[PDB]
Amino acid sequence: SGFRKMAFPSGKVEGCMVQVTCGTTTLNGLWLDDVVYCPRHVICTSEDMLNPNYEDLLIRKSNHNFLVQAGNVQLRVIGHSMQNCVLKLKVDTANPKTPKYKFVRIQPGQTFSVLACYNGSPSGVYQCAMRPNFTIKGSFLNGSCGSVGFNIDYDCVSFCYMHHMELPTGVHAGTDLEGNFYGPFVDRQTAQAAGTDTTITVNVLAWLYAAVINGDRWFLNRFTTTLNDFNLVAMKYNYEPLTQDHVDILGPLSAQTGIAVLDMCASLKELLQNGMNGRTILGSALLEDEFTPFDVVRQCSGVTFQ
Amino acid sequence: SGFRKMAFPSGKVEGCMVQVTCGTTTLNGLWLDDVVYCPRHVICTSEDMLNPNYEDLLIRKSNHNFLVQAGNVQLRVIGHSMQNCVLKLKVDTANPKTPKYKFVRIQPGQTFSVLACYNGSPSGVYQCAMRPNFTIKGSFLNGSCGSVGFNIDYDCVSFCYMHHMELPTGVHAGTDLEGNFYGPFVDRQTAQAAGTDTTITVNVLAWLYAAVINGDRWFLNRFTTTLNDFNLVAMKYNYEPLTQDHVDILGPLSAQTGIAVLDMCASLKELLQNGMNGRTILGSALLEDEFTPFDVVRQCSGVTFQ
Ligand SMILES: *[C@H](O)[C@H](C[C@@H]1CCNC1=O)NC(=O)[C@H](Cc1ccccc1)NC(=O)[C@@H](NC(=O)OCc1ccccc1)[C@@H](C)OC(C)(C)C
Ligand SMILES: *[C@H](O)[C@H](C[C@@H]1CCNC1=O)NC(=O)[C@H](Cc1ccccc1)NC(=O)[C@@H](NC(=O)OCc1ccccc1)[C@@H](C)OC(C)(C)C
Repeated sequence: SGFRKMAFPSGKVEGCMVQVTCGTTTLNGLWLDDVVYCPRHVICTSEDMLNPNYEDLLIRKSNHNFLVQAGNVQLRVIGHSMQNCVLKLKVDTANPKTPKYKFVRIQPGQTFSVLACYNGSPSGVYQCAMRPNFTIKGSFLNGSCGSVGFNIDYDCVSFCYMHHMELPTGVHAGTDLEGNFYGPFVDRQTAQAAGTDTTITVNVLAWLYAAVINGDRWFLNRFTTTLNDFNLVAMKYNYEPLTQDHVDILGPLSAQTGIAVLDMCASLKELLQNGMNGRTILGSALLEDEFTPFDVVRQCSGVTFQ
Repeated sequence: SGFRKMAFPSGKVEGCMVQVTCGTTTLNGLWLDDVVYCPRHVICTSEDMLNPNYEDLLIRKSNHNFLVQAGNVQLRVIGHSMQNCVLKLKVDTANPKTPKYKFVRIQPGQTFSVLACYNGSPSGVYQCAMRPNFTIKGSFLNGSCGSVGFNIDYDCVSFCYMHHMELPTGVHAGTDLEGNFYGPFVDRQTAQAAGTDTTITVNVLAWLYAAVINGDRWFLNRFTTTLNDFNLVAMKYNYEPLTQDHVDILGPLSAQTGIAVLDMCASLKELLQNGMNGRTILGSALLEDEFTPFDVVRQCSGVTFQ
């Protein structure tokens, strides 16, 4: 037993991280088959970033201006192209460590593991969630751009995130691996509004089922509620509206535990209206929303990969 | 910026995980050079575990009774031996994926990454701390025994923990890689007292420096205190006594931030006497103690490995 914020094993992704240098800028790239993917702002100077014309800036660059280093190994760049906000550098060597992979665009409220990297070398791994406002709350220093987020299905790595920027707040923004930003953000250094975030209600309920499964329980009340009634409480507290689809998704956890979803919402309702009284749940004094229902099923099922 | 509970990249350890089967019992082993390490209770039946005589039970076993499977690959066992609470199975093939490694016995309050595994296959990775009472608070289901904890120094993996058991509480106990339990625990299924845990004061202070570095600050007060005065407050609140050694260890963080350690203790004192008023620090409503001072320096330094 026990319940932890758990990241996927990162070995399959470590084998794909490379270093990309263009002039003065060095960041991380993702090497799959004979293509290296990286943020297109690798071609910007410190001045270019306030208002870059990426097409015009890219035209000044040739294949030999992109230095791609894999460990100490040295890739020859033989073509380059921009796709949305990512550059694709064609190299003359296919990555022998390429895992079975896919590119996916995840939905807000979903989770994924981040392999934070500097100079092409992995530094650490952590889990998080795509916020309803399409930011993530990560740990990214200077040089971390091009670090990727991902999920693993047994053998197959689904890449879903590439890091591009930090906002004047400490939250982070980036793209899918086709280069389309999550959310309204653009890759220039100008003020950018994330907008109101909300709490992922279906994830909080899944965590409450995780808590019940691990013996923590004081919160299980006595009450029940309705979907429309609970949703009134959700809006007062900036929670995402709970749908029937969310109820169906929680159907494995409701049946393993024997607790109806709307009963659990009545518990959550009282949590939101009364606080925690200085108690804790699964070792937290806050309501946790970065575990999906599938994260919980996985966690207490022992699903492995590789 | 940002600050996250971050695990080491696990690729070097993934390459060492194997499956060990003895009769009915299957668990994980750690394959380094031509030796596989695993918990010795792999030789126990469900009945043996209430009161095992490990020497007598081991005598009934021969090399061919240990089935070691590496992925699908098949290792020949050519010797076996007990060292404290671990078995060492000599195999006829050295692991080609063996990293530079060391076996270390960590101190309470230190941290390490756990690669949780089932049937020899990695499932997830998370960070934690050796509690002052020599337990860990992990996520371990049936079959997870033999999963290992570790730290990485650039190239070198320092293995420090192997999982053996859960206690009737949801906390976890295990050994170093020489088979000596952390804490007073034994490998039999009988009631076992963990004893009072305490909070790792030097780790909480490091986290408060992490918070200050990341803009979170409302807690920085006005007061100062003395080492003896603060230590009076530590005991009332089950905190480990702060030593001068702890003060010296916090010397990088005090100088980066410009805040004297005893000033930070005065802040922590007021936190302990007044609560959080429903505020949060680095996204937590509790005082976090599973980051070491070096975890913080690393985290906001961008140190990489491999
Ligand atoms: C790449 O390695 C690096 C990682 C970030 C640095 C620290 N944490 C990170 O995640 N990213 C950057 O430096 C990018 C570079 C860039 C982006 C777009 C075009 C050209 C170059 N920039 C940022 O992360 C800035 N974020 C940003 O521009 O947000 C919009 C903005 C900027 C300025 C004022 C208002 C709004 C970061 C470094 O700047 C802030 C947001 C102040 C942290
Ligand atoms: C190995 O894969 C497995 C992992 C644990 C199962 C669930 N979470 C885990 O971490 N471990 C075990 O099953 C070991 C097996 C064993 C241990 C010693 C000798 C022989 C076999 N046992 C345990 O984890 C038990 N813990 C335990 O015995 O603690 C002492 C005790 C036992 C009974 C009553 C009082 C005290 C677990 C499974 O049992 C409890 C503690 C009730 C959770």
